[PDB]
Amino acid sequence: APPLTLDGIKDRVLYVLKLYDKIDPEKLSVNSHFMKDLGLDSLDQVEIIMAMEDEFGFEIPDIDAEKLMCPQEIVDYIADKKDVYE
Amino acid sequence: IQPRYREFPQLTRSQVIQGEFLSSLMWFWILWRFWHDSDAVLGHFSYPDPSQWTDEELGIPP
Amino acid sequence: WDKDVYPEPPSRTPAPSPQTSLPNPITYLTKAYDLVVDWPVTLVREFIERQHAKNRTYYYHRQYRRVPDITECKEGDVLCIYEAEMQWRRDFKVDQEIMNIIQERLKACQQREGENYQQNCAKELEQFTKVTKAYQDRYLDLGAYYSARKCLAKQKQRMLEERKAARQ
Amino acid sequence: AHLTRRYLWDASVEPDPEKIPSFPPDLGFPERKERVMVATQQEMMDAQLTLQQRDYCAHYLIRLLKCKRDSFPNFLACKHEQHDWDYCEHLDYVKRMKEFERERRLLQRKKRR
Amino acid sequence: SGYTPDEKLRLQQLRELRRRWLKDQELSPREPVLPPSSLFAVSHVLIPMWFVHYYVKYHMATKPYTIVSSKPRIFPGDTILETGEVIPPMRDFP
Amino acid sequence: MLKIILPSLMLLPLTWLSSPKKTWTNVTSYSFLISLTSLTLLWQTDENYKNFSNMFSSDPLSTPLIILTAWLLPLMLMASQNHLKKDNNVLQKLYISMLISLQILLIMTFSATELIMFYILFEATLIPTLIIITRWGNQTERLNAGIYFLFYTLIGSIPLLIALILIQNHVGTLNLMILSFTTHTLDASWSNNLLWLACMMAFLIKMPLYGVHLWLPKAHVEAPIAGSMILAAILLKLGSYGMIRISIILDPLTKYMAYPFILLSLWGMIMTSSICLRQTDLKSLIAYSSVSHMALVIASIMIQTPWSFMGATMLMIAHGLTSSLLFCLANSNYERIHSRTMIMARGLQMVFPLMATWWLMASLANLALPPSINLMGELFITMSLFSWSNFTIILMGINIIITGMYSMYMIITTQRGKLTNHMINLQPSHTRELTLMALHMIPLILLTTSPKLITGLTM
Amino acid sequence: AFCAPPAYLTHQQKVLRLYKRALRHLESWCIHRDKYRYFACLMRARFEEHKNEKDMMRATQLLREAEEEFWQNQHPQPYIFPDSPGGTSFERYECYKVPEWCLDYWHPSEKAMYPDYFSKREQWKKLRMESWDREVKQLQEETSPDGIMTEALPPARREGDLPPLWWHIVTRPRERP
Amino acid sequence: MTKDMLPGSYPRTPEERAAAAKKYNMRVEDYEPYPDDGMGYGDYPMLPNRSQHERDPWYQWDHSELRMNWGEPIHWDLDMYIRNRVDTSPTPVSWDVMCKHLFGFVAFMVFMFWVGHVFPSYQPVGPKQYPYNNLYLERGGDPTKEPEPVVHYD
Amino acid sequence: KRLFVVKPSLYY
Amino acid sequence: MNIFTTSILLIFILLLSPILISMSNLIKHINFPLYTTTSIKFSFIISLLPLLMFFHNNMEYMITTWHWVTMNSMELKMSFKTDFFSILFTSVALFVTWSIMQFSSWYMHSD
Amino acid sequence: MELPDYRQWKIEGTPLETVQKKLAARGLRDPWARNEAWRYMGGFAGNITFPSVILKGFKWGFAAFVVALGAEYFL
Amino acid sequence: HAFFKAMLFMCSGSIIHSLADEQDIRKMGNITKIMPFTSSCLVIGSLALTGMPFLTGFYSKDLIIEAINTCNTNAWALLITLIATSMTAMYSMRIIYFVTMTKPRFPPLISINENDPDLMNPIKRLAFGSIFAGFVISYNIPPTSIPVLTMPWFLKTTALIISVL
Repeated sequence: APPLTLDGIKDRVLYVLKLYDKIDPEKLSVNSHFMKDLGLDSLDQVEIIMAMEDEFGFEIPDIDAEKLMCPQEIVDYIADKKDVYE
Repeated sequence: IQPRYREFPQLTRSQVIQGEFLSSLMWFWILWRFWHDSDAVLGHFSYPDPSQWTDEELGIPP
Repeated sequence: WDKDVYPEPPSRTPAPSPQTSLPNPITYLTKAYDLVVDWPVTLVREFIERQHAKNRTYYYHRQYRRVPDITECKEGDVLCIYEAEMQWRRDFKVDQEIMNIIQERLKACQQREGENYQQNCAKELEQFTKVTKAYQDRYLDLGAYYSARKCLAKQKQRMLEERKAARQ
Repeated sequence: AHLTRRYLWDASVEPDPEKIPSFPPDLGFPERKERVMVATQQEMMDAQLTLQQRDYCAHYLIRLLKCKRDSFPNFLACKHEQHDWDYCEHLDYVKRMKEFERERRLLQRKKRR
Repeated sequence: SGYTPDEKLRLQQLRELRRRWLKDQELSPREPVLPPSSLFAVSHVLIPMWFVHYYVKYHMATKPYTIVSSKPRIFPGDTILETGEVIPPMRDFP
Repeated sequence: MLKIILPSLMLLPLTWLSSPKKTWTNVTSYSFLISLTSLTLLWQTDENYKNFSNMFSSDPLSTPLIILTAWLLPLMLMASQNHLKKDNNVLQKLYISMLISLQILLIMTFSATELIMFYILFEATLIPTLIIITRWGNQTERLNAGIYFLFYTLIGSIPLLIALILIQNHVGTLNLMILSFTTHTLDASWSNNLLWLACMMAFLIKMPLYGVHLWLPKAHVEAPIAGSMILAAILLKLGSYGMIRISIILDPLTKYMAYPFILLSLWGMIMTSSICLRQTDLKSLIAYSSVSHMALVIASIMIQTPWSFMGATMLMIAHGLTSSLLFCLANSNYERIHSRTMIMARGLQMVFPLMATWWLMASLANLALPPSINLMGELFITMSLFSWSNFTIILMGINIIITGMYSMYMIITTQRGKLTNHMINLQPSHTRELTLMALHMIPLILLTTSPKLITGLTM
Repeated sequence: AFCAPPAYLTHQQKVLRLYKRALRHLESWCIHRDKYRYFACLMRARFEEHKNEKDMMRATQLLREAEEEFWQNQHPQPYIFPDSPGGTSFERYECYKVPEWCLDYWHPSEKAMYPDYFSKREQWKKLRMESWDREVKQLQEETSPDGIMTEALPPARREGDLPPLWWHIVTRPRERP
Repeated sequence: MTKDMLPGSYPRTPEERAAAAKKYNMRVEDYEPYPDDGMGYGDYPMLPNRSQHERDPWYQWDHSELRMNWGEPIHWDLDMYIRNRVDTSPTPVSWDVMCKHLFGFVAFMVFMFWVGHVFPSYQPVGPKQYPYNNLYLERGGDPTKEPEPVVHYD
Repeated sequence: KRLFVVKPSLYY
Repeated sequence: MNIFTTSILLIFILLLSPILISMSNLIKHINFPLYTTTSIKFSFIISLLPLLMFFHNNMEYMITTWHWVTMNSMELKMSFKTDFFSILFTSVALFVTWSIMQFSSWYMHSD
Repeated sequence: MELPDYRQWKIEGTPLETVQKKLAARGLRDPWARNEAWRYMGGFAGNITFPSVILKGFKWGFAAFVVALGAEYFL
Repeated sequence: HAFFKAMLFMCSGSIIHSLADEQDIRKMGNITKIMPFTSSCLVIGSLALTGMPFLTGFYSKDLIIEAINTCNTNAWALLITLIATSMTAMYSMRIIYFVTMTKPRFPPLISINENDPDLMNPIKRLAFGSIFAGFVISYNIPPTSIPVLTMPWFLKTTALIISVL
């Protein structure tokens, strides 16, 4: 299998968030907050975490999931869990 | 070898041909065995009808 | 192999009687096995047997002269009772080996006959039954501390019973 | 079928698998030839036939075994002999079915007055 | 929801250290410094066969009842190799 | 036998005259060589049992036990080499002297011809064992454990003394050959029943019967490793051996005087095996396993069939070796984590991969793996008891299930599972410990190759 | 796994957890992706239908009813992510997650095979040795004056200091060793 | 460890209860001693009878597979309740209904097996006929005695 | 590329 | 007959060969999975021969190798019963194990 | 690593479009359809049928069967 | 059955390994298109498990059912046995459908390789077994039990009709 990498995770998370309709792909950026910068709801964040869970085949325990509110934080969580940047 | 993302991977011709060959072998075997040994499936020996047998056939007395 | 003590009916293999154009793989595999494996192994074995012919030595089966039975021993005479008891133990285990030999005969008969065993092994089954009745009447219900005296007492109990039955 | 008749409708006419035959072998048969066998007990034994196999088609089965042994390695040259042996067994099976039918009709007759 | 500033700072610091440790785990190019045909057929299917056949033939068989075999099948018209007897035929059937 | 006794005695002068540095090596080596010498007792090419003099004899029943005793002493010294690491030289030599004395006395006991040899040399074992438990034990309750161990056995033994004296007054002697060859039937008087009990009770206590088994779970979890090894390898078998030698006179009373103890054995076996399921002390779990096995031994001996005797002897030897190995293993983990709880240390297969192999093999011997002599013994005892009454198979089967269950429970709880990563002190296995386990296993494997050696008198 | 559970949960957390669980069970029931989307949209519609309820007693009653319905309709055998607790291969690699403190027992001849890695490890051990004193003092000084405590630990405030209690967080074995 | 830190006897007064709670690292209100039935429980706290299966699976427990943190009071039946043994976890179906369903299925199966035994299914055929006195000799019969002539016909 | 895999001491 | 019994014993000897090689230092230097796969292949090939013999003459053998112990009129011999069941199942088991042992190398390369 | 361009993914003419229609009929829209559009398109486009999966190679097997039968009749 | 059961397990192992160690048949789909060799051998295995005429299963299971339907037997046992025979077809269809016929459901990052000979060749061998060994063994084994070959049409083709239904 192809090992994961930091920029790869960033690319894929950005891909999913781009395909999410509520988020306009123009404003979307790595550091852009969800509820404030992107004006999303907590349910919307739940769906974001579910979609990323499906993308990467692993589960976010909800205590940790609720805290990730930006794509950069999601990337950092995936990196920390999967031990990416050797 | 090459991993692909959100796309149908190109299939190496080896697995294609080998899978089709195994499946075609299965079907050839089934058809040939059916043709030369259809008894095993459709029946072996005609099962008679006990109803028709005559009292003379079974030696009953009246 | 003493064929007497270990009876072995004769072999009756049939004719090759081939009816196929194809070659039987077994004959050729057997020829290859013979030549390749049996021949060198036989050479080795012959060499060992010549080496044994040189330096030949002999060993003799021990013979134990009979001695008075426990019936001939006065009560509490440990000196004679010891000899009688040892004699009885040796006879006991010789009987054990008799039973082993007859059981082996029965097993070999079953295997040889196969599905005819329900009729062709009747002779050995009969022999086995008679010998096991004899063994039961000789040594059964004797405790772990089986001894010539216990065997004598058991035999005398059975003889008293038989005498009573004959009287009645 | 006959099971439906035996279990649902009357059972006096329907047979019982254990009981057959349940009538004298001559009632309705003025002469009743006894069955014939082709093989001898000795031959049936030498061919190492198993007890279940030791039926009235023993000769056919022995022929099958002989030809299988003779045809080894080729194991597909015994079709005719095997067909004949199974045909003999089918004939025996039909004879048993006719025994069953006989008993049924005889019981129907006995159901009188 | 969302990390506190303290939590964010702590996670960033631990992230840096964790990635430094993971990179530390890499092995250098010299790292594993090690200190200073029918051959199988002949030496595993024939050498054992010699010993095993020696055992069988010159011990197992020489003992009684060790190697017992069911009777070979005998049929009508079959000729016994040793006695020469020819087993009789079968009564013809209709 | 005096070519085996005297070297054992001379070990003591060697222990005390050796230099402090070489004492362990010298005594271990010469003890191994004494073990070798002890094999001369296996040259029995005839049915006439060996009688080396008026005092010492040997039999098919006594030779395996004597050889086992000789074998254990070197292993006891190796097992004790560590926990005595930082004691003064005289104290170390005292320990070694105690073990040597124990070996001498046990060999003499097993090779004794007169039951009042046996009654003295059997109880003389109490002193060395009591000293080993009380002086070198760890926890505080070792004193209480020593008291239990001493007095259970003494209360059992005194009636044995009375019965033996009565026997000698009635018969004129106590040489076991003479008793065997001049025995006579007892009558079912109440006095004879009381005798039967007096003769049998001391040995039954040493073979802890279900109701008098409280001194093993204490003695073992208070005794050091060498004490536990000798105890539940040889001392426990003193009771079985005494019972086997002495039951010859006590007939035919046994037929109905065995119902109580057969029942107690066949029930306590289940109870103790079950206790092994829910016990939080590895040493205790092993001790209760031993209690169940000795329950089987007692049932078989008290039914007295040829199968019973032969299987009882086989299982006596097999349990000796297996329980010894288990205790050495548990002590191995104890020397590092300084605790006896089973729950505390887990997943140790991730750090002691080979000692995990030894653990697995020991657990198999315990659970009775065919063709192991452990199984052979249990199987033959089962056949005997089934003949005795075809309903005992129910109890036997329940015990078999539970035996397998706690045997695998030990392994899963300790060797397997997440490694208790907080244990920094876990150190690589010592070659000493590994060699000790190998010396325990290899004899078991060789005897499984050659069971004929370890059968009893009967077969 | 990287954050300590709170003392309790608010209505927000409870309802979000219920939303996630119910959506995943709805997916487990509806295997096909299109059907799953069809029903998940209806599920969000239901959940948001009562989004703004300022009578928290009725809100809690609604949540209780939702939870009971969930327990009635939960898939008997749900979908479990392979590494997720209760899923195949949950702990499949814990055999090989042998810790780092074992290396301290390696024979010097074994360490010879890997020279550089152990030099770097020695640097790391030196760093930890240095940082322990400061980090223990940091925790002691940052302890709350009141008797109210939370599992969450403090960050590095001073400069050139490692975060408090970091050795176990860092150095943990790789997921797939 | 000393007396104050090791367990003791049934807490007989509220001050004893508070001291015991402080000993067990448990709250003074959560601590409940086992009933004083004189079965050796004594002072040990009575903890909820829920298996370790129910504990949070995502949490970084000090003792992992045990799923217990350091210093936590340990249930009197921890060995039984470990993850490898009894599981008191909630079930998707109520225990009572599960018992009813399983036992009802068993009852139906056994009843219908009895029905089948009483009313077997067989083909309409006569018993198989064997020759030579039902193979008297080769089915295990003495040569000397003569069996009753068992005949067959057409 | 290739990462050190820590193992329990096996030399003994 | 020699060939049949010899092959029967040789099957077990071949199957034990990988174990003994495992308990040696040559395991490090050889590609053990491939060695075991090869041994299983050869064992299956050997087993084919007794299967052919049985299919020909249908002779079943009782082979007594070692006399483990004698228990007062109950010998325990290491016996082997070669017949329809045993022979055919040995062939089938060796075939399936050959396949699965080759497939284990793929499924467990990383481990 | 070439992640395909997201504009590539559309719902039109895919089975999920019917879901979207039946949803907007209820006044609801899914924002995620594009995320899973990849499954119902491209090389994954087309519907498998159990008869098709069964008759994998029936044509070649039937050709070989005819060849063999003709050969047997000729010989 | 040894043959095709082993083959089915190997095909499932291939699928599980090629996907990210996924074993749920809800997150597997469209395998027939992406892994032609494994799906082909899996189809052969399923058709052998539910004995289709003249594959390995048929040269045993059919005769078993024949004897069952035409031997004196517990009526209930016979009935449930037939129902379970049909239900085997039902769950084999469950697999063949949810794992090889529906549109894909696996995670997006496809990384599927079965071209390894150490996987292809073993499965090839077991498929040849599943296709021929049944006939070979059945025709070569010596006579043993007299089979019942005379029976009604419905009994004769009962196994096939129930399996197809």
